[PDB]
Amino acid sequence: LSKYVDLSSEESHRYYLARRNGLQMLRDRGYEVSDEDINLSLHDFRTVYGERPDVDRLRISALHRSDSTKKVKIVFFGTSMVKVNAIRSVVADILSQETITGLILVLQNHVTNQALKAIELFSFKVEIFQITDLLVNITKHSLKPQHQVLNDEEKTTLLKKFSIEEKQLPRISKKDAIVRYYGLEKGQVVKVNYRGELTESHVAFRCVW
Amino acid sequence: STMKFCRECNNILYPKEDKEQKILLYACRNCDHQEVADNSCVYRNEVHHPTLPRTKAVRCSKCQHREAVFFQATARGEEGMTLFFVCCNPNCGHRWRE
Amino acid sequence: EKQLLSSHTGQLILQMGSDSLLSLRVMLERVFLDKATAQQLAMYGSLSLPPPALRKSSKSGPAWTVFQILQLAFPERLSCKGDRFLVDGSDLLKFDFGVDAMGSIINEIVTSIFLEKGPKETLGFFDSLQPLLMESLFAEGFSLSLEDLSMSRADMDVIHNLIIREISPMVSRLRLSYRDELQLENSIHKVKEVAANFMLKSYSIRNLIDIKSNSAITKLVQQTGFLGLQLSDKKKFYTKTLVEDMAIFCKRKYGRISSSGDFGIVKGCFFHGLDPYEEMAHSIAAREVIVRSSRGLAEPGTLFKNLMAVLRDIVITNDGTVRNTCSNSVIQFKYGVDSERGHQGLFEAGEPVGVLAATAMSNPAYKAVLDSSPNSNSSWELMKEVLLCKVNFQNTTNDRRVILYLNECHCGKRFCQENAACTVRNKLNKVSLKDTAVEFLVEYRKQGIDSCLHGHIHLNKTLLQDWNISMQDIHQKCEDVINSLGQKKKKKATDDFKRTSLSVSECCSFRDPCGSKGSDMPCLTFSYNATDPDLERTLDVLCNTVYPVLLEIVIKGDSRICSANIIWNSSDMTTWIRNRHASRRGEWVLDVTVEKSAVKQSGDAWRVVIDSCLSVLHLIDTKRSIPYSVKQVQELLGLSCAFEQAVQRLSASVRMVSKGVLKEHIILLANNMTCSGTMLGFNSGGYKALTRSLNIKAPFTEAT
Amino acid sequence: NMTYSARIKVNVQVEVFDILIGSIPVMVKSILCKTSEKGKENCKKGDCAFDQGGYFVIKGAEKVFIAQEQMCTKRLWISNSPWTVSFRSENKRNRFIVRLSENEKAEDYKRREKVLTVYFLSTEIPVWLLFFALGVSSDKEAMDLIAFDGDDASITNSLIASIHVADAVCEAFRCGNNALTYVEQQIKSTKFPPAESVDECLHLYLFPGLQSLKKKARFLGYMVKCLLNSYAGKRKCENRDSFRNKRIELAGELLEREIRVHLAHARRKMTRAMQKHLSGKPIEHYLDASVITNGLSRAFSTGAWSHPFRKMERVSGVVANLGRANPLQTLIDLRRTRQQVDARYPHPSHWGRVCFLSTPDGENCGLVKNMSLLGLVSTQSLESVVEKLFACGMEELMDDTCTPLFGKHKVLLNGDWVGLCADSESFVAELKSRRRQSELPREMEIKRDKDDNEVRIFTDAGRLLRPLLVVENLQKLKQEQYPFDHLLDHGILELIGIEEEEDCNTAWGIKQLLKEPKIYTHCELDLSFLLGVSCAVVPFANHDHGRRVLYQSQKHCQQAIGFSSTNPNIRCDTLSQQLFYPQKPLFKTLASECLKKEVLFNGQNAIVAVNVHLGYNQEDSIVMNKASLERGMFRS
Amino acid sequence: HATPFSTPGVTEITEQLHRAGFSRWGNERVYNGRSGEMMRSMIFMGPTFYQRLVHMSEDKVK
DNA sequence: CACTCTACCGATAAGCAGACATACCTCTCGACCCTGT
RNA sequence: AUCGAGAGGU
Ligand SMILES: [Zn+2]
Repeated sequence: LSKYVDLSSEESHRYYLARRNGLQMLRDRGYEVSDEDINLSLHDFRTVYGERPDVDRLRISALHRSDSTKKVKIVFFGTSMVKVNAIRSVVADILSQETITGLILVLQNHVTNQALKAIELFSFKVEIFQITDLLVNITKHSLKPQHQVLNDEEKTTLLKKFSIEEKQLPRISKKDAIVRYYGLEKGQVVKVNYRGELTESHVAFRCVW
Repeated sequence: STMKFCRECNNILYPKEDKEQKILLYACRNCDHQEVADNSCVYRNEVHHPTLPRTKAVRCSKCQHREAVFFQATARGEEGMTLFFVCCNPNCGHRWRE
Repeated sequence: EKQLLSSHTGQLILQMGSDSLLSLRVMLERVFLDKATAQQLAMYGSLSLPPPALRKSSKSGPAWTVFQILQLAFPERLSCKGDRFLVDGSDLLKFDFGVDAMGSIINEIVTSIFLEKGPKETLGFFDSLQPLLMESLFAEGFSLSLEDLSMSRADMDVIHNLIIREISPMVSRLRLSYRDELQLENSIHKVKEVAANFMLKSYSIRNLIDIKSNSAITKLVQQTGFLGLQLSDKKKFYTKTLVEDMAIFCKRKYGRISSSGDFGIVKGCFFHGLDPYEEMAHSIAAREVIVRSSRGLAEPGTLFKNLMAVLRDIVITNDGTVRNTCSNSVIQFKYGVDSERGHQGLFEAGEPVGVLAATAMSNPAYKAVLDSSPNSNSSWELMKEVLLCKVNFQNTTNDRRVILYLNECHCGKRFCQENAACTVRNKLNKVSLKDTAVEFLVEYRKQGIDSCLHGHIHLNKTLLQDWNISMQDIHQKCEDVINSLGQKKKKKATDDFKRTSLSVSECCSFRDPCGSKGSDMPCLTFSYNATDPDLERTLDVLCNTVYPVLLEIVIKGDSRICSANIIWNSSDMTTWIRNRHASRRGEWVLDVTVEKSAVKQSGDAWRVVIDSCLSVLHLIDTKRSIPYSVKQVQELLGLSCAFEQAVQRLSASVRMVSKGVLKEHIILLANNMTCSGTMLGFNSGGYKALTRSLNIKAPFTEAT
Repeated sequence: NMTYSARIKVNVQVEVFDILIGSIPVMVKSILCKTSEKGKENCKKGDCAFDQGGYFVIKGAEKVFIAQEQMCTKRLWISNSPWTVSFRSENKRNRFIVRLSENEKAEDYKRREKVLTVYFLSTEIPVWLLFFALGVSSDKEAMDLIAFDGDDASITNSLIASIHVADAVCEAFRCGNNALTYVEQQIKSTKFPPAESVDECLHLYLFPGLQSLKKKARFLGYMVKCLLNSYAGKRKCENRDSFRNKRIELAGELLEREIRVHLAHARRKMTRAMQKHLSGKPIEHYLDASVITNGLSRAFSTGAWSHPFRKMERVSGVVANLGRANPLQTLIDLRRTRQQVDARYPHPSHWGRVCFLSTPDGENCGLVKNMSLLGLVSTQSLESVVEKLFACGMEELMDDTCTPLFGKHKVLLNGDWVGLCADSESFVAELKSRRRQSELPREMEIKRDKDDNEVRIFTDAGRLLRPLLVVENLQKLKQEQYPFDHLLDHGILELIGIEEEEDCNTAWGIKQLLKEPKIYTHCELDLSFLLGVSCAVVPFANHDHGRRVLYQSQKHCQQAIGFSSTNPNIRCDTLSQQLFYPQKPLFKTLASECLKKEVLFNGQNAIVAVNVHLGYNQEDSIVMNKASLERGMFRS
Repeated sequence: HATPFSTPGVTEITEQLHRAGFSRWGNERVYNGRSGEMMRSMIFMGPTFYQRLVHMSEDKVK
């Protein structure tokens, strides 16, 4: 069983896995991206890009189904430690380019709290990720129970049966995986259903708070 | 390391490289004597230096012990990555490979 | 009449007594009774016995049986239907006989009687059955004589031969690993079961001692023959010198033969004479038990205090949901399972459960630690670990440690999976220059050019790892990195250290004439700045350091890790599938660990591990490699996965220590953990975070 | 309600240019006592046949000394963690520690090698500097005095280099008096200078046992060779726990010490007061007796004796009220030993000396231990044996540093090299032969350590010893009644201490010995004597669980009610309890048979029939005839 | 003699009882007191040395 | 469009002292010092 | 009456 250790740069495999997981995350987000683009494999990416990765080709885009201004994106701009000026420059580029400005801005390394203060300068929300936090996808795990989120007409029918507000419902913090992987603003219960075969119908309506 | 003493005063000899003669000499700091024996001024020191895997299905002679240490290594006779089973030596001392 | 149903184990707390079970067994051994004897027992019954079982025979006339006595002891009308016994109006139909199933059968009987009619009927049944059974035995008598503790010299020689056969692996126990120790424990358990089967042939020991209980078997075998092992290396209460340089010298001074493997293989028993060395070892073991027991009684008290200072305000309201007294917060939506099964439990609206769960969680721990059980020690420790986890933690050993599963081979070739397991280690070990060094030399070279330094480091031929002269390559890149970094102050002579180079030409042998070794594989790293020997000496001591230490990257390795070992585990504990295996195959699962590179934020113990292994596609991304901890699944997956990993581990530990099921209490505790925004234990900082997040104004609790 | 005391009077002689100093308490049955006096004056004058002595009456309360166990101070203690060898001694001035270490104070970082330095009078002096100061002449000589024989190449070349660099620090360590002065400067520039010339301090506080300086140096040699051999791994660090490295201090050193503390207070008061008179009467006015008296008493009462090492702290656990509940509680209260604080566990040196089975259970588990039946502690032998040793061949350690020490083995008495001997095996033999012909002290222990080439002879106080039968004399003397002394003398028995024992090959019993006579040198008198007084009498003690026999020998034996006192009128204790009709057991242990004392067993023989009786006997309850309890049994 | 490390053997203990006249293994036939009928199980009976503790019941009750 | 130079926020260790002996309950046996009128 | 210490059954 001679392991065909990839003599290609590990950065290439890292970038491929990160882009694949990001495209699947956006597919889960309910955005229209061509499934043929998601179907790209490691060998295809190696044939197109080679074995040495390039930080010049980073364009990813998406669109909403029924909205008029909702289009989030991913740019792997980070390859070394950067400043607030770099994020400001890329934001100005996408601001003078088009209106889809709201996007994910992943970073290859640790983030600074000054950037977290600077995201408020942009009139939209972003999601600082890592280049290693997108190397192994979630929701494709044999231990993750499927999470379903309701809309504010049948979830609103929780005051009918329970007659309880979201504060007394079991909380979830907006820093875990399945809360920062789908996109959840306060005011929607995550009707967790336990598909663990040992777990019975322990639905808890664990909402975000 | 090598240890030498002044013939005249039985004192520690310090190494000194003569740039003129391009040869190493040993001279005592305390008094006045020098010479060379082997030109081997050494900083000699003995730099100080595990069974992680184990098998459960290797065939034994008679009792089915199924105990051995399996690990991938390269043999000196045939180059290449090959499983090297460290047998428990039930009836033979030679290590067998798969 | 109301606390019969236990909120801890779920079954009746009125368990069976020793005399009761003994009397019932010696009464069921004789199915038919006499006339006067049968009449004298019924007297203590409740109603008369009109119909006799055996009307007429050859020599006996009216003869009754124990079944009708149990019937007249039973209530008036009842219908158990427990797949083994049928009753219809105080009329028992069949009653099975076994070795220990009678207790479970009568327990099912009394539970059915309680759930059918009520508690008063069960109390009357017990009050009518106890004196009857006490009287039954009293006539018969039970006692143990010296014949019951028969040695059976033939079986004794058989046991001695088994001991001689089993003492051979004793030499390789305390040296290789703990897996051989577990195999030794299994073999000792097998020999103990054999001795118990050879011992329970008597009439009184089989009726007085339990069979399914392991503690009873141990306490019976240890007092008749083949005293168990009493010197182990797992206990940290005593010092290792006592078994490294004391027992061997004692056995060599006192015994004739060497017998180095005579530590817990004592042949004497309690019925026969005990050697003075055996008595010494037994007293050492008894002292270890006593100190462990005292700690087991001392520390879990503080643990119970800590977990009780927080679970005193969890009470369900009239709405059916679990509410809190402060800020009217909700913990759970309903106390009680809502599965396909339905039972009218004793849990009501205005009943406190947080205190109940606190006591029901402090009880199993107490037992596990009061006894000196090493099997229960590991189980107790895991529970203790889950009870001390904190919101803020730094570089703990558990978080860095990560399990590492694999993917089954498509080919299915024998050992293909194992081939993969050994291979992946090779990309996660950390071999370093040091390991490979064996000597250190410095010679003087004759003579612009001026370079008189040839380390000849002399690494051993460990070409099994296969590292190439590519050692030179990592040394070159490391010295280039060190020289390029100019922000550090007071650095070594990097401008002159660039002359290091490795060359193996089978002709560099210039060692001293003493020894006549003539080895190979030299190392010619040299750095020159001047000619005086003092500068050469001091420079050498500084740079020597970077090589054997820093050159970890040289062979077969990644840094940011210590090593990788393969551990076999049962897959049924982490996942439940429809095509699960027997969990007995020799499948090996790796356990990486991280080397103070967990200094990274929160836990990147994972982030570090997924990064190193990026050149192996055998790693499966479903049924993920989960970190063996509680707080790292909070960052890897959502809060639901942490909840699941907590409840499963608590349930497994409770099932290992005790038998009662407390799934509802475990779920309640795991939900009580998820209130302040992060999974927090029951400690001082956790209580402060709880009082700050939920706005608890209770200075009295913190003052106590 | 008064202290049986005794007045201590000294002759003082104040001259300007037999007073009473205090009262020590006496121990019943001691030489001072009037009850030991002569022949029994009167059984009737109160005495109970049962009572034996060993207690002090302090203010109407009998009190006893639990012996305390302390570390030997007569041997070099190598410690592995900081790599130090030490010559601990009691006078603080005397302690000298040579300690290897990666020193970052003046030397380089961890890349450098470790170096050997000493610690004397709160100073940091290199070793080679010292050797020179004590008279070593050349570096070669010194190396011989630290004759690491082994070649562990890595360690030696490091120590050598580092040592030589710490020496050059001083301008002329090798030649002249500069090394000595270096030392002098250092000792004087310390926080509390001795203020005594270096040359007297080298003789005075550095190795007081030895006389010459050169000799003192050779000893610095042995002291380093050990730290070195240990680092190389040939010899092993000392275990605090093993008894061979411990001494038991009974009621002599504990009384000596508290008086020393107190005598001092008095001398200080006297002087202060005398000053007032001297500036600008009977001697008695000046010295206050109360000081010793009151002080000793306060200690006995409040039970806070002085700390052995720290000088202003009070240890507790030295005195304890004797318990008179049964006759045996008293016997086991006078044989207890303690270790103030792997120490909570048995050890293999506690064999024959302390009991492996019994111990308190509770906080003091393990720490308080009980002596064995046949164990005798030793007392300082006043006679000095050096001369005698010389008679058997032993040659003086040569003063000159130069001499070779070709093959002699060192002989060390109570920790001081006193001689060199040639064929150790022969020497030890002759010495032993003398011990057994009664020409040398009985309690002297001769140990020949083949590995380190030394004979160590000890004759100090505190060493636990026990008797043991010897083989050849057993063969032809017994054959061709005995008081103990006659036996010890003609050498058919002997007292062998813990270290010497390690050398001995002792057979477990007479039968075992008989099977193979040649291989065994000594034979134990009886395996039952390895336990305490309260454990060696239990029938089938090795047939029960360890916890069970521990409980029975610690609490059930003390709480047993029988046999309280022969004269019961002269005693007014708070509770006493006496059996109406006490009985002896039917079975005979050897130990009871020898001791010939009957208060050992407190109880009555009861015919038991294990059985179940109507369920009143379940779960450890006891059911008893109401007519044996009325015909008199168990009435108190 | 029952000295702690040189106890009489079990074979010796039991070949004494036999010579005495009691059953080799130490048990004896017992007839029930209340009824007079022989009882089926032989009972083990012998003389043991018991002790009384100082912790009496009367002081405890309060 | 490159350079240097010190004011300011982090992360760092890094050193500094403390702090702790589950709980119900029983019994007995001793408890501050120097100086002036 | 108070305090502290020691020895205990759980
Ligand atoms: Zn010289």
